[PDB]
Amino acid sequence: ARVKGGTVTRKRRKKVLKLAKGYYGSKHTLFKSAKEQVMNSYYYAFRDRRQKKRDFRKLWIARINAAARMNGLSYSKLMHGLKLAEIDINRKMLADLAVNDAAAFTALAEQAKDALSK
Amino acid sequence: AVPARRTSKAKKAKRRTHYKLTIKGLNACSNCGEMKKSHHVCPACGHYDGKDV
Amino acid sequence: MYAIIKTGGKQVKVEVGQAIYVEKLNVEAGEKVVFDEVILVGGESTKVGAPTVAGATVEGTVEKHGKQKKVVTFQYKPKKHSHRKQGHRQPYTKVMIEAIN
Amino acid sequence: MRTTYMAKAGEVERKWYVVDATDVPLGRLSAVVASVLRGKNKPTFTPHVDTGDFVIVINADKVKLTGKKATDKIYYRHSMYPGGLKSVTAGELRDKNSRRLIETSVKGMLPKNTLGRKQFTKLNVYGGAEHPHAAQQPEVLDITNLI
Amino acid sequence: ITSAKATAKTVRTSPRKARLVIDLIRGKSVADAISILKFTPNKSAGIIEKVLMSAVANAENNFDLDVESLVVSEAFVNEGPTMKRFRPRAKGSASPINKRTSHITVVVTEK
Amino acid sequence: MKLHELKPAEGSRQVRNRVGRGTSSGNGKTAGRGQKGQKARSGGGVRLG
RNA sequence: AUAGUGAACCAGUACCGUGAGGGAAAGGUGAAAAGCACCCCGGAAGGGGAGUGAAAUAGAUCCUGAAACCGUGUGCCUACAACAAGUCAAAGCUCGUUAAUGAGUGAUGGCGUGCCUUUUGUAGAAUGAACCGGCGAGUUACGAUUGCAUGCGAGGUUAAGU
RNA sequence: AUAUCCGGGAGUCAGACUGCGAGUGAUAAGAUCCGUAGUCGAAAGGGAAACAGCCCAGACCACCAGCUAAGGUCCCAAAAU
RNA sequence: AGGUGUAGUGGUAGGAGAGCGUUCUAAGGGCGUUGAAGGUCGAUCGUGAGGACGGCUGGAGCGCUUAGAAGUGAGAAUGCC
Ligand SMILES: [K+]
Ligand SMILES: [K+]
Ligand SMILES: [K+]
Ligand SMILES: [K+]
Ligand SMILES: [K+]
Ligand SMILES: [K+]
Ligand SMILES: [K+]
Ligand SMILES: [K+]
Ligand SMILES: [K+]
Ligand SMILES: [K+]
Ligand SMILES: [Mg+2]
Ligand SMILES: [Mg+2]
Ligand SMILES: [Mg+2]
Ligand SMILES: [Mg+2]
Ligand SMILES: [Mg+2]
Ligand SMILES: [Mg+2]
Ligand SMILES: [Mg+2]
Ligand SMILES: [Mg+2]
Ligand SMILES: [Mg+2]
Ligand SMILES: [Mg+2]
Ligand SMILES: [Mg+2]
Ligand SMILES: [Mg+2]
Ligand SMILES: [Mg+2]
Ligand SMILES: [Mg+2]
Ligand SMILES: [Mg+2]
Ligand SMILES: [Mg+2]
Ligand SMILES: [Mg+2]
Ligand SMILES: [Mg+2]
Ligand SMILES: [Mg+2]
Ligand SMILES: [Mg+2]
Ligand SMILES: [Mg+2]
Ligand SMILES: [Mg+2]
Ligand SMILES: [Mg+2]
Ligand SMILES: [Mg+2]
Ligand SMILES: [Mg+2]
Ligand SMILES: [Mg+2]
Ligand SMILES: [Mg+2]
Ligand SMILES: [Mg+2]
Ligand SMILES: [Mg+2]
Ligand SMILES: [Zn+2]
Repeated sequence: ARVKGGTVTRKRRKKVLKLAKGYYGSKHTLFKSAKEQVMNSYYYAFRDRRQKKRDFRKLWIARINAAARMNGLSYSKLMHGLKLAEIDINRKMLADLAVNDAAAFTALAEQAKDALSK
Repeated sequence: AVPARRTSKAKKAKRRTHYKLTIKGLNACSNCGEMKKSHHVCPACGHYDGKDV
Repeated sequence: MYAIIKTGGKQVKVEVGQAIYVEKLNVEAGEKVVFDEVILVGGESTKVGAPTVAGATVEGTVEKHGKQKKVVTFQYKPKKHSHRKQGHRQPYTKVMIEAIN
Repeated sequence: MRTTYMAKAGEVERKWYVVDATDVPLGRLSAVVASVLRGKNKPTFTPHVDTGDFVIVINADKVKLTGKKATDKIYYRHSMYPGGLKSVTAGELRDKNSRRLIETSVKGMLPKNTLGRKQFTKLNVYGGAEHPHAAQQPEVLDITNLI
Repeated sequence: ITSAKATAKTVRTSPRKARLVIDLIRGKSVADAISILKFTPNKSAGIIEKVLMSAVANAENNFDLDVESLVVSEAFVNEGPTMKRFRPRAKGSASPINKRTSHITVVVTEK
Repeated sequence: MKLHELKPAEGSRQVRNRVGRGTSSGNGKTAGRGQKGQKARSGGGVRLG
């Protein structure tokens, strides 16, 4: 028999337009522009789920570096000293101690400095 | 010379910022009280400067 | 008082009465869970593990198993008439911390 | 757990520091000053928020220029008119506009965006030993071991 | 019970130019609006004024509202249907002409 | 058997392959013909032998 | 009803062409007109009431009424900023859901040159698309051949026709 | 842990650069033509400021976890002023 | 039926496999003026095509299961209207 276009076409395009809500001007309005930008958004979103892991480790290291220097030590020497002392605390936890519990961070720094001397 | 790109809704709206009317110089007629253009004869009562003209 | 525990290939700060979300634990909902890899105990004083605090444990109860909101992986190459779409919902376990020993 | 700390505008207190430029190479002074302005010295550093301190630089006239930089380091600027390239030597800047010399050096070392331009305003440079900012109660920043 | 409306549909005027006049009266008291429209020379003023006066007549005659407190609470111009015409141009070709129409609504409220 | 529960023997019937119905089918766009040349053309191709 | 005849409708008509000839568009109120008496603003058009009706935001351009496009209201943001415009991180503000480690907006920060075609290589200063909607491209018949499947098996099978 | 062989189905017959070995050229060319290896093509990621073909390395996915490669560690900008 | 272990899972042309959705047919089993399809909105589900469930709109038809047949899927043709 004859199968006319029906409603499938509209349904499919409406899904893309919903993904494009909040985009500027025609990019949330017109299907072709919206689909092109949703594709680019997907490309960015996948790439950025990898990049966010890089960015946060970059943030923690910088914060640990600032706290390390306040304890008479560079970031690189502190991580060497913690490794020598068998401390497995990760950079997310160290950065959190650097900001929220400075006394605990100082206790870790002292253990690292002790391990470096030995 | 022809438009290279169609003008967006936002850009068209911005251009029309200054495309508007103004209604300046209306004040009450001293004879009848209806609003009138200053320095013009009142179209309602036909007076001006306190006199029928 | 708080502690840092090693769970799900990661480290989570923990306080009694707080709920954490971790990689799926193979323990039923409502059952007791014990973490035996504690690397730091904090609070008034601080205890540092080398790498684990000696004999410290963190006890909790699995409130619920669930799935995180769906994340889509859509791979395409411009001009190569080629795309791939994949959905994903990462399972998690929500654990209420009840005792830091 | 998404529990990493993030600083907010207004919660972090910004301190005031005085840095002495006397006999300090221009770039090494600027590098340490740039880090203070950005907050890189504090554990609360948050890239999308301004958390750095204020810096007063005194004795900018006595900043050090190694080698032949006094006569051979040239600062070009273009007016954007044809043939509008203007030049001045670092040595001439140090003698006449030492604030510009220090400000230009630090400007290059800050991010080129809204936040970096905002952070640059926290820099105050003076040729000589005295500044008008006693009301802020600035404290000396010793940079001998930082350069 | 508190407002009255009037609409003039398919009015042979440009929606864009009608909106220039409509913008002058939005949020104004009926007495101020009438004065503004009377001294506006633009064509849509006369049309809008009749719609406004029709809305005021609706407010008093149909709903027994106090005319003297009426204000223009809403006013807008919507596009009506476009009459399609053609203008013969040079070198044998024709160019389309849009003869546009307007839907003009004025809402007036007791206060 | 029952008319509401018909089942063919396994492997007796297969689904036809429709070309030019999107890229993910593997026969989208060029419909398996590749790029240009005589064999890409409608009715294209040389006689047998 | 862009299908199906070119033509569901006063179509081989309108319209184009000197002529042969080419050749359209255009269906739907409602169960029933019961197609809005009367009143009000207006010269009228058109509205507002009052009525008819189960419903008139079913009022004749009349079922449903998408999108482009145009406008009104406003929760959040925006006048030192160079931005394929998203994405990741994120305060603040405004909201409360298919109740979900919620929704909208978003200062600020990182990263980031559309889609397609065609190319050794294209963000490409190569091609194509103004936008939205609909329509629009491997089919069928007879034969060849291979895989799979079923029946029968040194056998298998009928064609025309009745 | 593939090889052949038999059969169904193709696509391909414009290649590019880089290293190495030659010719042509002026031991010019992002030149041309072979040989040989790689990458691109048809490969995203990191480095080379940007930069298909170079260096490191092959993305089924989730993580606000760890270790490294090339390359790096004064500020932009992660790490030894 | 599942479990364990190891390994593997970039990709154009192109080959293979397995599915989603559309209209119609048959049988079965159902839903509809106590509101079908369609439209619209929503913070919903699945590994994907896609599938539900609510509110509003709408006013008569339409799902589901198994099998069958197809004018069966559009964003590009300086495509046609
Ligand atoms: K007067
Ligand atoms: K083929
Ligand atoms: K209706
Ligand atoms: K708006
Ligand atoms: K951004
Ligand atoms: K050209
Ligand atoms: K070679
Ligand atoms: K390869
Ligand atoms: K619905
Ligand atoms: K088109
Ligand atoms: Mg279609
Ligand atoms: Mg003529
Ligand atoms: Mg078939
Ligand atoms: Mg393919
Ligand atoms: Mg295509
Ligand atoms: Mg082609
Ligand atoms: Mg070719
Ligand atoms: Mg070919
Ligand atoms: Mg027809
Ligand atoms: Mg229709
Ligand atoms: Mg026709
Ligand atoms: Mg309705
Ligand atoms: Mg209608
Ligand atoms: Mg400025
Ligand atoms: Mg501003
Ligand atoms: Mg070329
Ligand atoms: Mg282009
Ligand atoms: Mg251009
Ligand atoms: Mg064009
Ligand atoms: Mg060459
Ligand atoms: Mg090719
Ligand atoms: Mg690459
Ligand atoms: Mg490319
Ligand atoms: Mg650094
Ligand atoms: Mg050194
Ligand atoms: Mg792989
Ligand atoms: Mg149907
Ligand atoms: Mg079709
Ligand atoms: Mg189209
Ligand atoms: Zn007067």
